[PDB]
Amino acid sequence: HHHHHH
Amino acid sequence: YNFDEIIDRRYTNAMNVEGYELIRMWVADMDFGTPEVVLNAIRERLNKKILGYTNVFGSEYYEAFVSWTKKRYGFTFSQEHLVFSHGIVAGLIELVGYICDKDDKALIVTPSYGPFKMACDKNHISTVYSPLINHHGYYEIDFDDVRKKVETENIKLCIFANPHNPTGRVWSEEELATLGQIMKENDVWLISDEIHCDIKRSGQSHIPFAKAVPDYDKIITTMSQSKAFNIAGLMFSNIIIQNESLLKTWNTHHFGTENPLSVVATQAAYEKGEGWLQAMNHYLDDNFNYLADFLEKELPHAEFKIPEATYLAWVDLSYYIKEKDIDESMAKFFIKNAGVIIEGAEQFVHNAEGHIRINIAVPREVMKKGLQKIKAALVENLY
Amino acid sequence: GGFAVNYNFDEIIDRRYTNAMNVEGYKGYLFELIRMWVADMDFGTPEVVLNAIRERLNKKILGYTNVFGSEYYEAFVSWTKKRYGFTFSQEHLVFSHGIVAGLIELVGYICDKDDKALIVTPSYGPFKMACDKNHISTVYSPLINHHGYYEIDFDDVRKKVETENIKLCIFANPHNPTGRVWSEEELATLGQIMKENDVWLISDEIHCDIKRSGQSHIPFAKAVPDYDKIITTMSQSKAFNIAGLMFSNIIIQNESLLKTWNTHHFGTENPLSVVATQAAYEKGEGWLQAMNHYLDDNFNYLADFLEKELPHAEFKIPEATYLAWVDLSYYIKEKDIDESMAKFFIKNAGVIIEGAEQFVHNAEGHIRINIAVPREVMKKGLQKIKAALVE
Ligand SMILES: *Cc1c(COP(=O)(O)O)cnc(C)c1O
Ligand SMILES: *Cc1c(COP(=O)(O)O)cnc(C)c1O
Repeated sequence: HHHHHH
Repeated sequence: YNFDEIIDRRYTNAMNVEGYELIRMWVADMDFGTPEVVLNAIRERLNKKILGYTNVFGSEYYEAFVSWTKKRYGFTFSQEHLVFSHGIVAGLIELVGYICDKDDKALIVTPSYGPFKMACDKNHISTVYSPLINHHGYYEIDFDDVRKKVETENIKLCIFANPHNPTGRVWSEEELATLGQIMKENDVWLISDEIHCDIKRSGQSHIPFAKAVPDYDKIITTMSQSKAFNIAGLMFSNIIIQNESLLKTWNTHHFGTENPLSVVATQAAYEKGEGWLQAMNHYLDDNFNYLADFLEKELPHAEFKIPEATYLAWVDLSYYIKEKDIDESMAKFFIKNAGVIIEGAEQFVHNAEGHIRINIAVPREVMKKGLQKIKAALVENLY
Repeated sequence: GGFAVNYNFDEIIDRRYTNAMNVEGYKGYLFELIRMWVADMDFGTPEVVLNAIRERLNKKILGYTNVFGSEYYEAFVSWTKKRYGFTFSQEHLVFSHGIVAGLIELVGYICDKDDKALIVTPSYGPFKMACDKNHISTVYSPLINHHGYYEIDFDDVRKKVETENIKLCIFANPHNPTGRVWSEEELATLGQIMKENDVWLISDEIHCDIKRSGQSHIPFAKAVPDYDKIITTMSQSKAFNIAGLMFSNIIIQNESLLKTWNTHHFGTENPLSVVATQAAYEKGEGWLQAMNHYLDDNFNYLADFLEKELPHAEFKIPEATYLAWVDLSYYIKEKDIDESMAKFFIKNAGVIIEGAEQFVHNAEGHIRINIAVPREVMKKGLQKIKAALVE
């Protein structure tokens, strides 16, 4: 889960 | 330097490879090598054999960093104001908590880098969106919208990307001065995230927000070499806090120790990195020139403008989505139908419908293969 | 395993021009010098660890990294199983950028504004700092001391946990600065108090692989396996002299707290820190044993030197750590010193140690001496300490 994502 | 080199990224715990054969044009790190001047600075630090507790002592690091900002943008700042975080998002999460109370709001222009919002979410801070406007082809700030929201709502903080992700805008002095004036009149803090500031097209010049608006101490600047030198893994970022109270909170409440390999790598980039960086930017420019010609010829209904900064292409595929009534994520669509990983609109908060972001910090031959596959998937069963 | 190599812990390694806190930073932290203060080693980080970092650099790209797959977990859990009979599930393992950073976040998640934390004293100073940073009030339980052999005052702990609003206990196992390797019985006794009063326990086990020959480490969560409010923190930062790489293991067995952690620790690891730590777990056992043997000999020498040269000092060779805890009460009284002992030894002896001021409470008259240094360096420092104290 890349912290750039959501 | 050989930016064409294919560098194997398997078996490196890289998010870019493991986080989702496939062509990778998504997560914002490069497929280009971290330059040897940086890697060699790390290697000579290892030869001193001890990797103990470290902090930035003395003024050598400061001298290297401010020499870079002075030479490149004519921007200087005081050593007292320079503090460090473990990456820019870690910095933002901390700054937002210090600046904002629970009923304060933050303003972001949209579309936006997702973690601007996430940093507000984690501190239980509500975000207000001000959508950028697209009317000349390049994106622009809607100052009327910004003024309205700042005046009428309880906006404590604006988190701003200079240059912008994902649109690539390199804001002019006038754009910045105008926005700064709005923020100053309404006592709004501004965090200017300038991580893309050295990745830009030959004909563009970066102005730091704190250069454009030099007499407002609530402008906080964040800069790193993580994007420009492909050292995001080393998690070391600069934060320039000109406000004495916040600086004191940071110095008091901020628990901070540094990674010696991260510090030496970043320092080396500032001291010796300029030649490699200029060469990387020239190669990037050529990737963008190819991409612009390719979209014009092969995907004419796509809307695209070469971004002034970043290695990220923002492409409007609204036409193709509507003509095909594509009802899944465009990231899923391209993974299934093209074998290419991109970032879809879902990563950019708001004002992003129908867009993808393509990372073209990759060997040109990789980019071309990816673009061909994207095109084939979109024009399948279209006239 | 690395047992066949011949290591040289006598090697003098220059630490100037490395931004080392140990060399540059004593004034800010405490307030030609011989450095025996902050807990990093003067021994080199072992070549098996440094070579793992070099091999990662040869991969050319230092981008966004996380711990993917099972290989890291397998190496770590293989270590804890082999050495302490301690197993945990991969899902319970999360990561922090150093244990104190982890502690700061854990304290905030577990404690509400009105809740108190308990620490046994003397203590590692950042346990208290982590409560202060969260505006969490601390209650001290003074350890019982018999000539350098410290024990928990279980009646005091029970009384405090019962009559104060104690939500959390932060605990060093093995203990800094006293060096105690807690027995199963001691940990089980403390565990029963915590379970009976719904108190969380964070067990900081960063010293657990630095100990005298014949000592066995028992993880708190091994001693008390039934209770999911025991959190374990472990690292290779002390044992392998890689504190600057800021990578730590946190084992959270409580679902609610794990889910909370996982909402604020949105990954992002340092590839160099991860490969270095993994290399220690996979390949570092032989070097670590050699290191501990050399340390044991440093302690044997220090014990002899204090008995002969400073016979009014109280010192027991600790069961763990590379830290000597020395009671200098007699000499402090005689010489009538009323400045911090760290100031006194810098000014008078050119030696940097940690004084009572760094250990929160119940530390009067003590200093902590870091002896993870070449024997010859330790001998020099001790000579200067002695000269400053005697008549
Ligand atoms: C890529 C990017 C970052 C990177 O943040 P880290 O936390 O350092 O990974 C930060 N800000 C912006 C605007 C970006 O585009
Ligand atoms: C030295 C020490 C630490 C160091 O933790 P980091 O934050 O990883 O540097 C933690 N706990 C104890 C008990 C220590 O003695």
